[PDB]
Amino acid sequence: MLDAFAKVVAQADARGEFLSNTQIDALSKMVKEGNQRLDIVNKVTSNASAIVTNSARALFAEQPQLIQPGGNAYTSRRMAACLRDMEIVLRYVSYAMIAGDSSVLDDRCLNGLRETYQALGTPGSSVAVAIQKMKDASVALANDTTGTPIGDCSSLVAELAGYFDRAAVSVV
Amino acid sequence: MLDAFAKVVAQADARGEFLSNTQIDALSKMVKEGNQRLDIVNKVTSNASAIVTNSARALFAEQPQLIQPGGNAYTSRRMAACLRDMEIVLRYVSYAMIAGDSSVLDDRCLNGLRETYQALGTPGSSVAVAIQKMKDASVALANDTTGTPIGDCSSLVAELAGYFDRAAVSVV
Amino acid sequence: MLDAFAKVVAQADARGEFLSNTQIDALSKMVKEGNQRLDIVNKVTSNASAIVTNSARALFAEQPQLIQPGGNAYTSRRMAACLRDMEIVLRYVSYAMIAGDSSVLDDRCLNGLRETYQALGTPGSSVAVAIQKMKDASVALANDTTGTPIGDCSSLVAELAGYFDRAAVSVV
Amino acid sequence: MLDAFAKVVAQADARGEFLSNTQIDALSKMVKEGNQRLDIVNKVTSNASAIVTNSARALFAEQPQLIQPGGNAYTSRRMAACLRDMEIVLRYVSYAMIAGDSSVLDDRCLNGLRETYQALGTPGSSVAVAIQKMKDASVALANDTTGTPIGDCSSLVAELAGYFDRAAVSVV
Amino acid sequence: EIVPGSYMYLSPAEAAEYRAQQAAVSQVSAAFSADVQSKMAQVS
Amino acid sequence: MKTPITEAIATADNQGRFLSNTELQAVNGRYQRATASLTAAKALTGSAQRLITGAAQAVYNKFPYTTQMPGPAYASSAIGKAKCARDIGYYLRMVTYCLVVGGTGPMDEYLVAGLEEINRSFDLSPSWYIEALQYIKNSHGLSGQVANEANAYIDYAINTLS
Amino acid sequence: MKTPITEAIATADNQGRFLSNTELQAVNGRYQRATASLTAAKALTGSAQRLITGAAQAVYNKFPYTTQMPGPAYASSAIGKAKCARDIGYYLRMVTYCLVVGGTGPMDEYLVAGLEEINRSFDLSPSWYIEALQYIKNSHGLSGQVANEANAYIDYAINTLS
Amino acid sequence: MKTPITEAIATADNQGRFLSNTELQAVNGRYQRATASLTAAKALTGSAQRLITGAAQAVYNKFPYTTQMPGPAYASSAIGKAKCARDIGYYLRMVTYCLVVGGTGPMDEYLVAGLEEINRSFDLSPSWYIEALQYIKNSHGLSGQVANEANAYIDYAINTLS
Amino acid sequence: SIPILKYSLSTQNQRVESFEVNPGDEQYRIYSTDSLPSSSEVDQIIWAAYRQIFSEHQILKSTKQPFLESQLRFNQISIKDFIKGLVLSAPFRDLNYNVNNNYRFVEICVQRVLGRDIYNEREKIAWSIIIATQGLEGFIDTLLNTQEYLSNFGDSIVPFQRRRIIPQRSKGEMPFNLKTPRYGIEFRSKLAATQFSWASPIRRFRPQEQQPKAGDPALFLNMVQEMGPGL
Amino acid sequence: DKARSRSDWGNRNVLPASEGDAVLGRTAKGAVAVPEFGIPQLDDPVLGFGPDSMVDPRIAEADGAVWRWDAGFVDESMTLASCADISDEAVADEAF
Ligand SMILES: C=CC1=C(C)[C@@H](Cc2[nH]c(/C=C3N=C(/C=C4\NC(=O)[C@H](C)[C@H]4CC)C(C)=C\3CCC(=O)O)c(CCC(=O)O)c2C)NC1=O
Ligand SMILES: C=CC1=C(C)[C@@H](Cc2[nH]c(/C=C3N=C(/C=C4\NC(=O)[C@H](C)[C@H]4CC)C(C)=C\3CCC(=O)O)c(CCC(=O)O)c2C)NC1=O
Ligand SMILES: C=CC1=C(C)[C@@H](Cc2[nH]c(/C=C3N=C(/C=C4\NC(=O)[C@H](C)[C@H]4CC)C(C)=C\3CCC(=O)O)c(CCC(=O)O)c2C)NC1=O
Ligand SMILES: C=CC1=C(C)[C@@H](Cc2[nH]c(/C=C3N=C(/C=C4\NC(=O)[C@H](C)[C@H]4CC)C(C)=C\3CCC(=O)O)c(CCC(=O)O)c2C)NC1=O
Ligand SMILES: CCC1=C(C)/C(=C/C2=NC(=C\c3[nH]c(/C=C4\NC(=O)[C@H](C)[C@H]4CC)c(C)c3CCC(=O)O)/C(CCC(=O)O)=C2C)NC1=O
Ligand SMILES: CCC1=C(C)/C(=C/C2=NC(=C\c3[nH]c(/C=C4\NC(=O)[C@H](C)[C@H]4CC)c(C)c3CCC(=O)O)/C(CCC(=O)O)=C2C)NC1=O
Ligand SMILES: CCC1=C(C)/C(=C/C2=NC(=C\c3[nH]c(/C=C4\NC(=O)[C@H](C)[C@H]4CC)c(C)c3CCC(=O)O)/C(CCC(=O)O)=C2C)NC1=O
Ligand SMILES: CCC1=C(C)/C(=C/C2=NC(=C\c3[nH]c(/C=C4\NC(=O)[C@H](C)[C@H]4CC)c(C)c3CCC(=O)O)/C(CCC(=O)O)=C2C)NC1=O
Ligand SMILES: CCC1=C(C)/C(=C/C2=NC(=C\c3[nH]c(/C=C4\NC(=O)[C@H](C)[C@H]4CC)c(C)c3CCC(=O)O)/C(CCC(=O)O)=C2C)NC1=O
Ligand SMILES: CCC1=C(C)/C(=C/C2=NC(=C\c3[nH]c(/C=C4\NC(=O)[C@H](C)[C@H]4CC)c(C)c3CCC(=O)O)/C(CCC(=O)O)=C2C)NC1=O
Ligand SMILES: CCC1=C(C)/C(=C/C2=NC(=C\c3[nH]c(/C=C4\NC(=O)[C@H](C)[C@H]4CC)c(C)c3CCC(=O)O)/C(CCC(=O)O)=C2C)NC1=O
Repeated sequence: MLDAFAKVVAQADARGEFLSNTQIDALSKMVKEGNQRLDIVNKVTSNASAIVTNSARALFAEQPQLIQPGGNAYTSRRMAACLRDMEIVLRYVSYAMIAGDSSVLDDRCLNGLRETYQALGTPGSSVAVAIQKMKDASVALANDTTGTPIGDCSSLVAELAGYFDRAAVSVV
Repeated sequence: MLDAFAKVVAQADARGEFLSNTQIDALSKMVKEGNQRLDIVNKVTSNASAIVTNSARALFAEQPQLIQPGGNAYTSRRMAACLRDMEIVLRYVSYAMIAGDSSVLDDRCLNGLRETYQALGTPGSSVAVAIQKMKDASVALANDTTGTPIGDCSSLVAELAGYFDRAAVSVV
Repeated sequence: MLDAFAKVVAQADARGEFLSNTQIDALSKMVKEGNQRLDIVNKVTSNASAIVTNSARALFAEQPQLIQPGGNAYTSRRMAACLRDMEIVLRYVSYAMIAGDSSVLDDRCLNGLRETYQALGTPGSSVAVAIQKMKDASVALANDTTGTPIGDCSSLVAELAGYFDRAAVSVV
Repeated sequence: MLDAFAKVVAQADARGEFLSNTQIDALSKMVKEGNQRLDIVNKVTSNASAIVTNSARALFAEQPQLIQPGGNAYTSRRMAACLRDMEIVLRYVSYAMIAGDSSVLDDRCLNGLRETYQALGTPGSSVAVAIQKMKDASVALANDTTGTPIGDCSSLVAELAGYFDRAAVSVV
Repeated sequence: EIVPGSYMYLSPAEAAEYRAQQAAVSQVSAAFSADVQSKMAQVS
Repeated sequence: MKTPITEAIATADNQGRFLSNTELQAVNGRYQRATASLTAAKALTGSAQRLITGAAQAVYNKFPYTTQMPGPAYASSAIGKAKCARDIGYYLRMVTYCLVVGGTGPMDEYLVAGLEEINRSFDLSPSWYIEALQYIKNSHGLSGQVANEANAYIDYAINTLS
Repeated sequence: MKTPITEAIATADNQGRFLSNTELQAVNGRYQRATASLTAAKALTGSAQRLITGAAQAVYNKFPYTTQMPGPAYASSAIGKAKCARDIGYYLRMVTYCLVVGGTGPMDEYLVAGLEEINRSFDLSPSWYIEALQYIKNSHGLSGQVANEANAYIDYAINTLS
Repeated sequence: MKTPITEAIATADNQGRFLSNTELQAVNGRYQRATASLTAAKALTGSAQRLITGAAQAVYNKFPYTTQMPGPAYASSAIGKAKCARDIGYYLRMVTYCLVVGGTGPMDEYLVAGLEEINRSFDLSPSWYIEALQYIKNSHGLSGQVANEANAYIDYAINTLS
Repeated sequence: SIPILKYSLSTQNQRVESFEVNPGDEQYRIYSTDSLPSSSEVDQIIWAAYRQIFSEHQILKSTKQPFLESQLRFNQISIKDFIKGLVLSAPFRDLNYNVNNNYRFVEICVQRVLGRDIYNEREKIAWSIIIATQGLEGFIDTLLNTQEYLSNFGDSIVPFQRRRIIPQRSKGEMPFNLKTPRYGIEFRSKLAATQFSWASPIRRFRPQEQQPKAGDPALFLNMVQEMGPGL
Repeated sequence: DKARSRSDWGNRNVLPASEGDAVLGRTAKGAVAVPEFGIPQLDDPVLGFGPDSMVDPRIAEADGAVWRWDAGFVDESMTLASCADISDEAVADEAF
């Protein structure tokens, strides 16, 4: 997989180049954000079961057909596999957040997921609503200031919510 | 796989219903003629080798181009594979006779079998002739009155004839 | 796999026939040139590393963009996979020269190789240039008399040049 | 496998105790030794091909019966395994240096190595000679103050030498 | 000893036959030493 | 156990590798954060009895049926009250073991592996233990990056029970 | 199949290796033998119609119940007698196929694989075919190393039936 | 890529887990080292052509047969000197990639994988490139922890060739 | 005695060498009992074998085999017997074998036990008659006793998807659990409690997916949280 | 509404469509914005990244533009490269 420092090395090599001082100075701007990026994945990991079950509870309150007899999240083995899917997607968005780009999310999670749900009969447009409810549960948690020094991590909040958007358009 | 009893249950669970009183009474009618159902698969199993080898012998008398050179049943390996295909299909019809429905016949035997014979170059219409030659051979045994109390099994024999007929249209 | 002799039997079994007198004498012609066929494959495998490393060196001087940055044989692993594939192709061509037909070359070397190269971005028309460079580096060596009794084996060299032409058109 | 921090935890759980302040303050002394420990491991891993090759070449100089025809280092497949066995032990000693205790040296390298060498006929006393020649080749390198701040780290070279004695008495 | 890792275990009769057949090729490397006197203008 | 040191060795032994700068930097990140986590384990150890008796009382205020309902699963007898404060001490002890080691290794081996068969058999409720661990998170009195280290292993135990 | 040429390619391809002199010495032993194998395959083909009817009449003398006992598995009808000589000709044809290829390659796929299920299902006794093959071994009329190659594949088919 | 970041994601994903503090400390140790490791890449890039044409001349001093002996594998022509200084710059550029990434990622993918098969086929002796890397190891001019980062990747390249 | 029928090979990644000394982050974590693991590390071998044979979605409490686990912890069975014992287990027959036919069950067990894809369609046809005539117990024994299993994994390594990513690339072949789920397009129709087979995206009158434009004040929001110190 | 809060990144807005709409500091994906070009090593026609040095295959998966769900993935099944050259005379005369 690639991280954000390995994505610039692969672009540079493909043209047989060194890295200029302008490119190095933009990679040490990525290092200085290093402790605020680690606080964001720590807040998502530490609350990871309340992200998943509060947003699954919300998903069936407003789409109650999914848990009725004949639905897809009916019959508790399929209920447990439904919550497994939300923890899986939340796991790889957490991986793509420390890496700095979404390549481990793209080929280990999202690659072939839309075609998997069509072979199972799972509503892939309702999985995207499940990802979108974990999106703002995780954003409201990362904007929350508890346990953190004063300062700024607002360009990183917009980045974490973009991996949740990429995961949600790849499944519809 | 399902039997006749779990077929009603799996259909009732997708509606979220209990079974009605006319569904329990239609199930207890299967129990009343359960001894005559077991006498049918006792006749078929006990002569299962003679059903296969007599109907295969009659298939090549009337289709003598299967065992000419170039034919699909010409070698030692292609001919013994024709005999075991008849013994597989005759085995999965008797699995559908004690179950009550053709759910083990469709899932384990007939699913994707027409496309397999098309990939092998096996003439699928002649496999249907061999299944129909096994149909009347085991119906003639099912109507035998030896070692049984005399009664009416004619609705059960017409069900066994429908399992061989389903296998013969699912293979061409 | 089949060789040349087993190919003739496979033609004759499908017609259910004994071999004729002319088919026997055509087979005793292949036995007569057996020492000239064994002498070719000995000439090719004894120089097998030099066929590959010189036909590659002529390819990168003719198409120099393959070793420039971004080129398909630019890194030490992409350079070593190029010399691997030429050695694989030359290996199965040597197999098809003692057998007498290209049955092992089609099944065990070429099956799906064109679609493998399209998915990689490897230029399939450049792989065909490197196989034709291995063709006339092997044909020129098979026509060399140093070590062999003097005689004409030009029909065998026109057969070896057809296995190289078969793999060259089956890669693009 | 365990490190030194989990060695003191596995012993406190077996008596159901919290760690006392003395065991905590003895662990934070190991933390401030941590930069000097990473210097020793870096000094070995960057000279690893010359630790193996020189102490091998110094072993077949004073023991020429090993590489004489009939010896247990003749016939380069056995010579390649003697160089692998030297590299394996030096690898797992440097693993037990960053850990702080030899639990990874004991199980996945040294458990069953006297038993293995006695099965093959390898002279296990000559292996102990080779292990003690990589000991004083890397004790001498960890005492080298090239590119380090000059402080005192004599207690960790007496620790690193002990893991080489542990592997040398375990094969004889 | 042939080379320091390759050896010949022969009987004391047949070890004379090994040494007196490579002195029987030492009289033809005394004869291709006159291939250096005719380095130029050999077969004219 | 899963420590940051045995997870750097295992990824280097899987590759047949000597310890490169990928692995020396990872062990160095353990040694940097070990100053903040060795004072969290020292401050949780020294105030342990204040935390155990407090966290067991926080279960009794929240779920007061556990002191009134008869039966062996509940803290209604004096035997069943000492078995509760025993269990709170087990969870607090594993958190200090993870702070000195770094990484959720001691409680993955001693506590969470086989825990659901214990709670199912003896009819213990995992929401009793979440309420006890949420007291210790709010009452350990740490601050800064010392509280950040301690709360990261409290929340691991809650996520295995939730 | 089981040509010596394909049984030399299959060992070199398993290691992923070129053809060494180990394989070229193997194929050279096929070519130094094929001057006797191809004179035996032509001599059996040119005397086939004498050999089939002679071997089919020999099993009627040894086992006379085949021409008398009713049932589809016996040579009492004209349908059963034409299928009996058909089977003798199938054994002689795979013998002459195995001589021009070298080694028991053609008769494995075409005659031996699945033979035991045919004789069990249609109730054909394998001792009828052994009596027929013992006639051909006695009176093919060959001698020298020509007859050694013919009896090598006759006795292979006897060993699979016995 | 053998980044400390992608090695942390891989140990978490091996057991299907979220990223705990075991893996966040490996990422944190990369950031503490990334200051000295990025000033080394800036200074090696700025002295690139000085170090490349110097290290090429040091190979022609120690191995003067490489400029005299005829053949395609040697630097005895104008093309062989252009391809020789191409290869010094390849080894230098991969070192600087490892300094901006952290850990021996780019050197393993782009340089070391398949190097032994190339140096055997084209008859390139690996002792030339060891001499060229020992020049850069002595002439980059850095000191402190900045040279300590730089030499750890010059030494890693020498251990692969040796 | 009915040998298996012959099929043709195909070009795949695992048939050919990667010249990769020093593998990277895409090396796929050998789990072996040849490294003498402790109790905490034999739990990781067991979870890796459950993930490989079952899905991640079938590692429920009702699925785990507690007695097959304890015979591995006492060195009574090998990892090849753990993998065989998971395929012949009652959860695997119920959730996977009963909702596939014989041809799609072969390609599940080739992908998950051998760690490679099928060569062609005729390889599914060739192996599906080992199931129908000998059962699952005979099919998994002739699949674990191939030379493809004993050379790659032996008898003490958990299988893995062999050679999924090429060493330069960032996008590799699809993982075998996302490529082949529990049941396919047949058995989907009505045999697995399913309706309507597709769904349009959810409509709403509060749009929820508005893309920001170039003058929006949240793109400059950066240092809005707090001003930097100094003078 | 505009993206105002850092709290509404999870609630309402998704991510910048184009890279000119990125956050103050970063690219469209969210990583830090680094200049694409460094110093070229070995400026040379025959040996060096010339104009016709073919593209890295690992430049797209490193981009993340090969995966279909990411915005960089352009599909060329409907672009002009997939249309037949009419100047080819084999294609004109057949299609006449
Ligand atoms: C062990 C794993 C591990 C972590 C979890 C982090 C934890 C962590 N974060 C910060 C430090 C910080 N963390 C934040 C983050 C935030 N503050 C806020 O108001 C926001 C709510 C939130 C961002 C979303 C800020 C703003 C700083 C310090 C200011 C700065 O670095 O410029 C520091 C101290 C660095 C310093 O002193 O400069 C540490 C150790 N680092 C690690 O190594
Ligand atoms: C476990 C072994 C087992 C079996 C193999 C079957 C066979 C079987 N069937 C019946 C019992 C019966 N079997 C038949 C069946 C038939 N009558 C006909 O005229 C048809 C030829 C044929 C149906 C095709 C009928 C009609 C009865 C009912 C008895 C009766 O009507 O008098 C009985 C005796 C019990 C009784 O008298 O009711 C037995 C042993 N049942 C078993 O328990
Ligand atoms: C065991 C290993 C083994 C080998 C490596 C080969 C090599 C080999 N070739 C020949 C023998 C021969 N080889 C050749 C072949 C050639 N002569 C030419 O002038 C061309 C350069 C080339 C054809 C491409 C010819 C023409 C003969 C002699 C006539 C013939 O065999 O038809 C012979 C002796 C047989 C004879 O004298 O006829 C041998 C042993 N055969 C083997 O059994
Ligand atoms: C990324 C990888 C990495 C490293 C390689 C080390 C590198 C390193 N070593 C030291 C610092 C030191 N390193 C050593 C070790 C030694 N000095 C000697 O004279 C001996 C030869 C050798 C021990 C046997 C000593 C002794 C000090 C402290 C100076 C002193 O008191 O003598 C420091 C300064 C911090 C401190 O003072 O502790 C650093 C960064 N750290 C890392 O993070
Ligand atoms: C690591 C990357 C990865 C992903 C993402 C993944 C997804 C995945 N989800 C699956 C099933 C499932 N997915 C769902 C999910 C849902 N159903 C709903 O109604 C909801 C809308 C939704 C979530 C709440 C359900 C119910 C199943 C069970 C299908 C079944 O067996 O009946 C399956 C079928 C295999 C099986 O169940 O054994 C796969 C492969 N697998 C992976 O390996
Ligand atoms: C789902 C349960 C199931 C069935 C029923 C099944 C059948 C099946 N029949 C097959 C072949 C075959 N089947 C036949 C059978 C016939 N051809 C004829 O001419 C006759 C009409 C007919 C005999 C009545 C033949 C000739 C072959 C191929 C043998 C060969 O190609 O060598 C094969 C290919 C395997 C092989 O080559 O041996 C399968 C998988 N497989 C299954 O998994
Ligand atoms: C059946 C026998 C068989 C063959 C032949 C085979 C080929 C094969 N060649 C491959 C790659 C390759 N093939 C080439 C070859 C070339 N590129 C060029 O520019 C040249 C024109 C050409 C040869 C000189 C290169 C450079 C790679 C891998 C690197 C990449 O494409 O990214 C790969 C991808 C996996 C890997 O790289 O290891 C396979 C599977 N596989 C097989 O199983
Ligand atoms: C758990 C990690 C691990 C260890 C520790 C290990 C040891 C090991 N060393 C072996 C052989 C060997 N080891 C040596 C080493 C030596 N012989 C000498 O005379 C010298 C004194 C010494 C070299 C300095 C030799 C020559 C062999 C080959 C023995 C043979 O195959 O006959 C073998 C037999 C397999 C083989 O032939 O390669 C094993 C299993 N293998 C492992 O996987
Ligand atoms: C180190 C890892 C570890 C854990 C986690 C552990 C838990 C554990 N708690 C137990 C019982 C118990 N735990 C409780 C605790 C409670 N019930 C209540 O009502 C209170 C609300 C709550 C206290 C907070 C009680 C009352 C029992 C006795 C159950 C019984 O005896 O049936 C038992 C049964 C045996 C015994 O201790 O007597 C185990 C094994 N044991 C371990 O070795
Ligand atoms: C190429 C390899 C090959 C062999 C070996 C082969 C044997 C073969 N012999 C058969 C029948 C037969 N074979 C015989 C032959 C005999 N019975 C006797 O009593 C005589 C002693 C003996 C003659 C020597 C008879 C009478 C039948 C008919 C049996 C029946 O139809 O039930 C049948 C059943 C179909 C048919 O041909 O009518 C096969 C498949 N088929 C093959 O494709
Ligand atoms: C990015 C990683 C990478 C490396 C390391 C690499 C090395 C490399 N060096 C090569 C050739 C060469 N390398 C040299 C270099 C030298 N010979 C000498 O005498 C000098 C002492 C020495 C210079 C230090 C020469 C002369 C050739 C041409 C050899 C030939 O074409 O046969 C070739 C053959 C193709 C070519 O470039 O012409 C490769 C693949 N390629 C890569 O992609």
